[PDB]
Amino acid sequence: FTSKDTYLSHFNPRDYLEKYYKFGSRHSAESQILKHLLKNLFKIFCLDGVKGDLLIDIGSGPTIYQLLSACESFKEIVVTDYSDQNLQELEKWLKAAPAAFDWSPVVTYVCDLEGNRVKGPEKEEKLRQAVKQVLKCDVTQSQPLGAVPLPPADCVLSTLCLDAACPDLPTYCRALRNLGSLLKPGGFLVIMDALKSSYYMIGEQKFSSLPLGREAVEAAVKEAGYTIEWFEVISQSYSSTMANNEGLFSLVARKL
Ligand SMILES: Nc1ncnc2c1ncn2[C@@H]1O[C@H](CSCC[C@H](N)C(=O)O)[C@@H](O)[C@H]1O
Ligand SMILES: COC1=CC=C(C(N)=O)CN1C
Repeated sequence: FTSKDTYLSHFNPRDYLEKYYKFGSRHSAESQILKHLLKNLFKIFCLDGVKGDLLIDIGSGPTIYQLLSACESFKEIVVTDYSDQNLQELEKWLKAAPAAFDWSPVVTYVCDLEGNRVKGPEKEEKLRQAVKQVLKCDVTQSQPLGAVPLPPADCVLSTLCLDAACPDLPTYCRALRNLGSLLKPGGFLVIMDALKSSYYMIGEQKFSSLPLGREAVEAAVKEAGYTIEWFEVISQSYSSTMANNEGLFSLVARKL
């Protein structure tokens, strides 16, 4: 199983962004999943009462799409990944560097969903002001953020991170409990991940994935001390050359 250090030395942020998040008009599997991720988040953060002062995004990678709806609903976002190369790609964008990945076709899509109340430039600006800290995280540690002191969070969001970081169910469950330690009682956990997936590809590089179904996922969440508010399974897969998943899931849970 892909160890922590394989992420340090072989996860190329740029390549990853190119292969999954380019969001072209050709209706490929990777674009379809992205559309569904965005609609989920929109529905979670805008249409439901999922709001508060602080959101901690766990395993952001070099991607910022997952925070476009969330910035409307949280005054402060803290982003975290285990890999500095990913935090640097993400900082390129937060500092609006001309060499940052083009997110604009994704930014326009999220503006659409919310009835174009805001223009692109203002959607982007709002997110940049929401992101207060960019931190090293490690879901396997019982203090995932290590030394860094944060107040209790209103929400923890993790997208396609947990299947990647955890080699087994004990580890997956402990991670969820580890993540729980950053949460207010009654606070929100939001996860979306691949179903029954044992690998994903970035260019030439293969990356291990923990293949779990809806039953294991849900049981691991409940066991970790969460109460499941809702849970959704979708059939849509990645391209067969890219991952071997049967689908994806979303859940919103509350801490006890
Ligand atoms: N032990 C660990 N703790 C925290 N993050 C980890 C981790 N092991 C792997 N990761 C991170 O999990 C991420 C999976 S790539 C997914 C990134 C992003 N959320 C997206 O939706 O595209 C990688 O960025 C990697 O750094
Ligand atoms: C597009 O990014 C991802 C796709 C599929 C993954 C999986 N575990 O199947 C993980 N992952 C990070």
